[PDB]
Amino acid sequence: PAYTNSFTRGVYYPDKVFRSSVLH
Amino acid sequence: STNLVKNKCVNFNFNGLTGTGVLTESNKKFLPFQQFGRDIADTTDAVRDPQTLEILDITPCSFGGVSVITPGTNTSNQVAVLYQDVNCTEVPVAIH
Amino acid sequence: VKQLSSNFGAISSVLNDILSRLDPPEAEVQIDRLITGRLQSLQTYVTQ
Amino acid sequence: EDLLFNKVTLGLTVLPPLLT
Ligand SMILES: *[C@@H]1O[C@H](CO)[C@@H](O)[C@H](O)[C@H]1NC(C)=O
Ligand SMILES: *[C@@H]1O[C@H](CO)[C@@H](O)[C@H](O)[C@H]1NC(C)=O
Repeated sequence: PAYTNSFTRGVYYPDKVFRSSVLH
Repeated sequence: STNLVKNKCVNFNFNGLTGTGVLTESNKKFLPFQQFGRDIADTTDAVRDPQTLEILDITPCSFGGVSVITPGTNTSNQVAVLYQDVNCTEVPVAIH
Repeated sequence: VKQLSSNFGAISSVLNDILSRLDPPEAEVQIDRLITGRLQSLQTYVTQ
Repeated sequence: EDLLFNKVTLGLTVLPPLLT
């Protein structure tokens, strides 16, 4: 069925929170 | 309710928040779909009002410890008072 | 501070919900347990 | 001292040291 690998696509903002220059 | 910003510390509820902080004008860049921002330790520092793109900072109301200076009982009875770590334009508005 | 946010065994973490949003007496019971937890956190910090 | 001073990059209160 022509499988494919998804490299780094599939990420979304989990919350409407604003965070600046941090790792969470 | 009308909005009073920086007049004095004022407890509040914008949409679903505990509040209890003084409000000030902010200039932080802020995305459209976002609503509020937490600086560090999940503490909410800035919020956005629905009536404008105007964002507001939050600062806790000042507190500190009062200390007493004294030259000793037998020498004299004057003292001096030091309110620690606080801008003092609110000294007459100190409850304790 | 992280320890401040946790609930230590209760319906909610922040005090005001337990206070106003339940009856006073058993709200007092939930308050009692949450107090014991926060006191323990202060204990370990000072000793370290 | 200038080099040493630059290399080191860093209900709660923090009191100030007594000697500046
Ligand atoms: C007052 O007390 C201080 C120490 O507490 C002492 O040095 C001083 O001599 C006393 N004053 C008099 C007049 O004795
Ligand atoms: C303290 O508060 C007064 C309010 O008039 C303000 O003018 C001053 O800039 C504040 N900070 C300082 C530096 O004292």
